[PDB]
Amino acid sequence: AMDPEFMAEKPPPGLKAIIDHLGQVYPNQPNPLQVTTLLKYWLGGQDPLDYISMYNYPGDVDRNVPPHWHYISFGLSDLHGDERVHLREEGVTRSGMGFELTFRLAKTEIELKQQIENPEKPQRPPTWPANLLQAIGRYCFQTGNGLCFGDNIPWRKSLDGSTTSKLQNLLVAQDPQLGCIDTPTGTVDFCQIVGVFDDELEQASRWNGRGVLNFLRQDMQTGGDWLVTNMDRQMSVFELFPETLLNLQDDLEKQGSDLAGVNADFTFRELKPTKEVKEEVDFQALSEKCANDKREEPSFPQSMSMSSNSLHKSCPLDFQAQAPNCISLDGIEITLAPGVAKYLLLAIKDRIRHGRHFTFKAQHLALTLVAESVTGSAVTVNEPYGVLGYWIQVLIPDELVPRLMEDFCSAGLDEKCEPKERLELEWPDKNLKLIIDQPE
Repeated sequence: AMDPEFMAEKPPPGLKAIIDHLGQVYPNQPNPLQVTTLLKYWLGGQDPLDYISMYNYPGDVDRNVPPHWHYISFGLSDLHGDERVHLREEGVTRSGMGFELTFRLAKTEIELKQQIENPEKPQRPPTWPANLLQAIGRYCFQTGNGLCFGDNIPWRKSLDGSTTSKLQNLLVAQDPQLGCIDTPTGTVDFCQIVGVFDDELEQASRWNGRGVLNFLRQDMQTGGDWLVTNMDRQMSVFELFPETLLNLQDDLEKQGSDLAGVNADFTFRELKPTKEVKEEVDFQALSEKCANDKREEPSFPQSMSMSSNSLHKSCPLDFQAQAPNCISLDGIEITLAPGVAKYLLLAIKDRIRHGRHFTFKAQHLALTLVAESVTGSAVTVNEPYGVLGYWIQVLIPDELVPRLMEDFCSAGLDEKCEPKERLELEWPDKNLKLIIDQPE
């Protein structure tokens, strides 16, 4: 059940519109169980969701839909429009963060006996998902990370806080009943939250969310058509149907990856034969300058996830220096911690090959790999290596992709690999060296 210390139980333009659209979707249920916060967010509270509606879905096995409870949140979208939670720039079309969380929780067989069999007195939904929904609402607000259809939410805890449930992580889908609605405060996506296994999460991150969700839609055992979460699920979709692993390969080779980047311990240095390496291209110097001197903007790597195509109006940095030029490097030696070596293959085979970019972000500086057809970069074929303030950019030409993939295999860089040895890789014709090892 919900935490009683925080939650219990003309109207605002955002509230009225959502509740009216919900009226359309649920005509038999005009007064559903609704929960609210004791201390609202605009009054100092930690909890961003003002209300959580809880609907009773009886079931419909003809379509692939089990009996379940449907949860809808009010708070992430702009409900009031008077600048009490969400800012209005007057140029934005989204209402607040532009969406509201929905959750579909399968009824347990214990609850199912009551529905038809044991008694026909009113069946009140379980309230525990209120805790779950607030928690990810806090996540959204504190990171600035809005949710898109196919997004993942790394989450390393059973959604109910139990010791029995194997579902630890979250995927984001389109709600099959609620779509996107126009409100007087802007637009509202309906982002359905879906509980998943660890391997199901990794695959969505390395490939794409929609593809994993499509596997989960295929059978009742995995959520059915409307992606219903069952907290008793024993096996992942790849364990139950090993067929889907094969289909994943087919479409990974064709579609590539949606993963824009990783937090990664790395270092770079200029491979220069002629003059003096200045302070503006030195890792240690630049990192010291960067260190010296709720959330409106998304954070890494969601900030880089909008355009896999372009680097325009996007930056992998929290704070960026004023840098008038891209300072061109004659050569570059990249040192990469072995823990993230499993992302180079991903970078080249799944991003650069498809005309996309991939960013390795360290403590202060960021390294981005770039394909020839990526726009908005400070880097060119003739000058492929550059440092733009605290942002390093490295061009990888199409001709170099097959060479990089080939050499990665010989070194044994797999999706699962973690080199216990020091690895030196070089391409002298391109003035590019890669070292798999711990920095300094």
